[PDB]
Amino acid sequence: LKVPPHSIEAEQSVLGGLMLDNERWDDVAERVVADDFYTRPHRHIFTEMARLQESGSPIDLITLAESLERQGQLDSVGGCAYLAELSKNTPSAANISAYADIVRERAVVREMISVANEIAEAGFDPQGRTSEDLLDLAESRVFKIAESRANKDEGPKNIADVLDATVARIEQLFQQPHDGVTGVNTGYDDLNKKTAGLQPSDLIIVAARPSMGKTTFAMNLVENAAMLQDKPVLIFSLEMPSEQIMMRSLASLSRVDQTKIRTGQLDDEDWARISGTMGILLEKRNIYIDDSSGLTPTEVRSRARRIAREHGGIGLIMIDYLQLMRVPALSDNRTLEIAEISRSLKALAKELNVPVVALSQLNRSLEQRADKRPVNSDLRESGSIEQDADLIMFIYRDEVYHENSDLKGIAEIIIGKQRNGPIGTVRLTFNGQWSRFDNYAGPQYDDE
Amino acid sequence: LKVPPHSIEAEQSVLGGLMLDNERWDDVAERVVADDFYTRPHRHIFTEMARLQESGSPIDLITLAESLERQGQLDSVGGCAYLAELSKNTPSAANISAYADIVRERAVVREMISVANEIAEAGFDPQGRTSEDLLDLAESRVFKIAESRANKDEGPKNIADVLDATVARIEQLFQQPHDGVTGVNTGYDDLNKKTAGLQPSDLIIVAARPSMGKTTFAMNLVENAAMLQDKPVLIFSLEMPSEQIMMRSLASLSRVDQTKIRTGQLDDEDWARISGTMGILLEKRNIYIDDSSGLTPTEVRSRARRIAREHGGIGLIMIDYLQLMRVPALSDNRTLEIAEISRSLKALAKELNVPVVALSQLNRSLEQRADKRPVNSDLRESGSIEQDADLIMFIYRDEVYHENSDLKGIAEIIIGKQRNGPIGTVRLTFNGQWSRFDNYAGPQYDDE
Amino acid sequence: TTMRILIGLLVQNPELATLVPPLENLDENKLPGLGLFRELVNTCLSQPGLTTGQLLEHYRGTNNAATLEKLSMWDDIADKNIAEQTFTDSLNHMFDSLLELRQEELIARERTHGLSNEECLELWTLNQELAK
DNA sequence: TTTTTTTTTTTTT
Ligand SMILES: Nc1ncnc2c1ncn2[C@@H]1O[C@H](COP(=O)(O)OP(=O)(O)O)[C@@H](O)[C@H]1O
Ligand SMILES: Nc1ncnc2c1ncn2[C@@H]1O[C@H](COP(=O)(O)OP(=O)(O)O)[C@@H](O)[C@H]1O
Ligand code: ALF
Ligand code: ALF
Ligand SMILES: [Mg+2]
Ligand SMILES: [Mg+2]
Repeated sequence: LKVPPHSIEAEQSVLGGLMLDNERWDDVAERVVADDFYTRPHRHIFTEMARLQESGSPIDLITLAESLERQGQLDSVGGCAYLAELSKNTPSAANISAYADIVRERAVVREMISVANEIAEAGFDPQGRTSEDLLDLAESRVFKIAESRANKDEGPKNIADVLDATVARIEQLFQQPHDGVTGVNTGYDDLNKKTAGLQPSDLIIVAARPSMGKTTFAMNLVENAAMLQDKPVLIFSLEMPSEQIMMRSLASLSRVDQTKIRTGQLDDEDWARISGTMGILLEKRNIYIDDSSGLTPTEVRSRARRIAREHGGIGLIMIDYLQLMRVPALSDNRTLEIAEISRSLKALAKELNVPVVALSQLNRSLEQRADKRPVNSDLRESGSIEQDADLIMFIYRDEVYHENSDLKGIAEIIIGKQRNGPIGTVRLTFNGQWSRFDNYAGPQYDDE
Repeated sequence: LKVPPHSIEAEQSVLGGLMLDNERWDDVAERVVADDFYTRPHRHIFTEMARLQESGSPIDLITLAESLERQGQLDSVGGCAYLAELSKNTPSAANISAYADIVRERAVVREMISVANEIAEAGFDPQGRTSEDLLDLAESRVFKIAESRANKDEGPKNIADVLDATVARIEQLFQQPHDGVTGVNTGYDDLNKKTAGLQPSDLIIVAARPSMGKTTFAMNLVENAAMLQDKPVLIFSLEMPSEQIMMRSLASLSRVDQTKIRTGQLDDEDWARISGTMGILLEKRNIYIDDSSGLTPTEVRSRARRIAREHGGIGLIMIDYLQLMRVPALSDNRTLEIAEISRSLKALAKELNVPVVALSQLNRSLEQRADKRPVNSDLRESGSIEQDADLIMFIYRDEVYHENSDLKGIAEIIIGKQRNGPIGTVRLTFNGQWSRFDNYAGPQYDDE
Repeated sequence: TTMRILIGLLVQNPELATLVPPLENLDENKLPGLGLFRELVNTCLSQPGLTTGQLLEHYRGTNNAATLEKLSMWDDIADKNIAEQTFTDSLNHMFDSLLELRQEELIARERTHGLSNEECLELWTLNQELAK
C-alpha cells in the first residue's frame, strides 16, 4: 500500500501560519490552492480561509471555527481542538512560503503519479485506440505538467519590431545615444551597452589564453565596479597572492609603470599618485580579497555569506580561477569536479543575486586553428562550464600571435554567449605599461 | 576496547542550535563538516541541513524531517521524536562556535588515531613493501592531516588590515634602494631588467627543443646565483649525472673548452684556471646536487626542507627536469601526473618562498611550423605547466635550424609569460665552446 | 537534560542569578526535580556579590553538592557575556511550560466536554504567544 | 569519463 507522497506537517504548518499571520496569505495564495492539500479536512479549512479572506474577514481561530460551524463542516475537521493544534504546531509563520512551496511540490508529484496511473490504465485497456492515440494521450497529459517551463523568444523578431527599432535609432542618431545601464557598471561604454552591466544572479565566465590579461581585465572590472558602487566586491585570488593583485590594482589606478612599483623605483609624482590611490581605496573599503589556495565551493559560499551578512550584500564576486577549485569528493573525475564547481558557483550567484566573474582557461587546440579567435567550445571541460555560464567573454589579442599586427595595443572582448543579449566583438585599448584596459577611441570597424 | 574520542553533547548542541538559528550556520559551516560527526545519524542530519541551506531553505525541525523522509533517512536518524529531542535539548546557539570547534577537535583526534592504527598495521604487515615505502606512506598520511587544518587562516577577513599590510610592504620594498634587481640576480643585464631577477615564491619554466642548451642556460643561472649570493642553491639533475653537470660548470666558469676538460687535454694555464674555479667553489659551499633519478615531488619537498633548515633557507632551486619526475598515483594519465608535479612544485616554491627553475621540453609541432621561435603552445604535456608557471622563458637559436643564419653565436631568450612584467625577446651570446651564456654586446635590435 | 544545563549555568556564574525573573509562584512538580533549581535561585538571590566557591559550599550538608560540582565544570566557557543569552533563552523555555500547561488543560477540557466561545478564545490568545 | 601524445590519410590555402 504505497501511500501517495504528501506532507501532513507542511499542510499543518501552512494552516497554522495562516491562522497566525493573515498578511502572508497572498504569498501562499500564489503558490498553492485548496486541492494541493492531501488531506480533505485541510482542503476544507483552506477553502474556508479563502472565503473569509475574499469577504475580508480576518483569519483567526475564532472566526474560522465560527465559519466552519455555520457550514456544519467544523465536526469534519475536528473543532476548536484540531484548529488550535494546527495553530500550535507551527514553529513560525515566517517560513510559510517554504511550506507552501513544499506543498506545491507534493501536489505536482501527486499529479504526475495520477497522470502515470491514467496512462498505464490506458495502456492496459487501449479500447481500440491506436498506438499513436495512446502516445498522443500520454504527451498531452505530460504537457500539462510542463506548463511552468515555456520557451520565451528564441530570436525571430518580426518586421514591425525591426521598423520600430530602425525608426527609433534613426531619430536618436540626432539625439543622445544613451546606453541604458541597469546592471553593475563595467566601466566601458561598449561593454556596458552590449551587456547592460553585470547582471545580478547571472554567471559570467571570462576566458582567455594565459598572459592575455584575463586577471588584468577582471581586476579592472572589479575596480571600476568598486569606484561606481558602494556595495562591497569580493575576489578569490587562488592563482596569485594578494600582494601581486594589489600591486596590479594600484598600477592600473595610478596609471604608473607597474615595473617601477614592483621594483620600488617610484618618483615623487608617482609616489603622490600612489598616495592618492591609497587614500581613495582606504576611503572606499568596498573590496575584499582572499588569497586562499585550493578553495572548495562550500568554503567560498560560506565566506561570501559571511561578508554579505556583515555588509548587507556584495556588489561583485570574482574567482581566479575555476580550474584551481577543489572537490575532494569528485577528485576521481576532473570533468565531474569542474561541472559540480560550476553548478555550485551558479547556485551561489543566484542565491546571493550578485554578478560572479569566475575565470577559466582554454585547451591548446585553439592555437591549432588557422584563426585563433576563441569560441565557446575552446573552454577546458567546456561540457559543463558552457552550459552553466550565462555570459561568456573571451579575450583575444592579434598582436600576441602576430608581431606585425596592425591592431597593436588593441584587445578584443568577444561576448560569445549571452542569454539576454547579443553576442559579438568589442575593442579596448590595452596599456600593458599600466596593465589596464580603456575604452577604444579608435576608428570603428564594421562588425562583419 | 579503546572507544574513539567523541562528544555527543557538542554534536547535539550544534544540531539543535542550527534549527534555532540559521544565521550562525556560517559559523558552523566553516568549523565542522558532515564527516566530522562521530555518530552516523548526526552526519546524515548535517548533510541534509547543508543540502537545505544550499537550496536556501530554512533549517528547521519540520523541513529537515521532511527532507530526510524524502530520502527515506528520517527513521535512520531516530525519527521526528529524535529530531524534537535534539531541538529541545539545545537552549540557545550562542556557544555554537565552541561546540563546533569541540566536534572538530574530536574528529581530528579520531583521524589521527585512525592514521596511527593504519601505520601500525602496515608495519606489522608490510605485504612486501620496504621500510622506505611505509615511512613515506606515514609521511603522506601525517602531512594530509596537518594540511587539513589550514581552515582558520587564509580568508577574506576585514580588508582594511590586509590593504594596510600590503601598502606597508610596498612602502618597505620602495625604501630598500635596490639596483633594479629585487630578487635572485640572473647575471644578465637585460634579463634582470625585464624580470628584476628570479622573484621569491615564483615558478620559472625554461623550455626549448633538446640540444638547445636549456640545461646550459639553467646551469649558467645557477652559477650566477651562487656567485652573487651566499644562500645555498639546489639542483636536481634527473637528466644527467652530477659529473657532467659539474664539468659543464667548470668549463663555463673557467671559460675553457668543454672538450678539453672532458678529454683531459688541459695545459698548465687551463689547469690553473680549473684550480682557481675549484678553490672558489670550495670557498662558497652554497651548492647542493642530487643526481637521483625518478624523484617524486614528495622527496624533493622533503630534501628542500632539510636543506633550508640546515642552511636557513634556499636562494634558488633547480630541477632538470619536469617530465622525468614520477607520480605512481597518477601514472595512468601522463597529463594528470604532469599537472600534479607542476602544482606540487609551485606549492613548494610558495612554501619555501624561493625561485624554482624547473626545466621543460617542447612538442615537435613547433618544428613543423614555418616560424620555429617557441611560443606558449609548444610545451609538452602543456596545459598545466603554463598555468602553474609564473614565468616562462623559451630558448631559441636561428643558427640551429639555419646554417646561413646571421645570428650565429646569438640565442634568443623569449620571455613569453610574466605576471608582473612585460613579455618579449632578449639576446645573449652563447659560447658552446665553454657552454656559457653572456650578455649580448652587439647592436641592439628593436623588437617589433 | 535541560535541567542539568540550567543547574550547570546557574552554578558556573552565580552573578547572573540576580537577573532571574521571579519564579516562586511556579510549582516545582511540572519539571523533574525543579525544587533544587528554585532553591538554588532563591539562595543565590539572597546574597548578591558572591563567588562560585561560597555558593558551592552552601549545600555541603546535603548529598546533592556532588551533582552541582560535576555540572559546574560541564558546559564551562571562558567568555562571560556569551552565557547570559543562553541562560535567558533557557529561562524563557522554562517559563513557556506555564503556557504549555494552560493550553494542554484547555485542549483536555475541549476533548472532555467541549469549549464555549470565550474558552476557545482564551485558548487562541494563549497559543498566539507560543509561536512568538 | 577525460586530457595528451603523435602517427596516418585527406582536404584547404
Ligand atoms: N611592464 C609591462 N609592459 C607591458 N605589458 C605588461 C607589463 N606587465 C605586464 N604586462 C602584460 O600583462 C599581461 C598579464 O598576464 P597574466 O595576468 O599572466 O595573463 P592572464 O591573467 O590573462 O592569464 C601579460 O600578458 C603582459 O603582456
Ligand atoms: N665544443 C662545443 N662547441 C660548440 N657547441 C657545443 C660544444 N659542446 C656543447 N655545445 C652545445 O651545447 C648544447 C648542449 O646541449 P643539451 O644540453 O643537450 O641541450 P638541452 O640541455 O637544451 O637539451 C649542444 O646543443 C651543443 O650545440
Ligand atoms: F596565466 Al593567468 F590568469 F595569469 F591564466
Ligand atoms: F637533451 Al637535454 F636537457 F640536454 F633535453
Ligand atoms: Mg592571471
Ligand atoms: Mg640538457
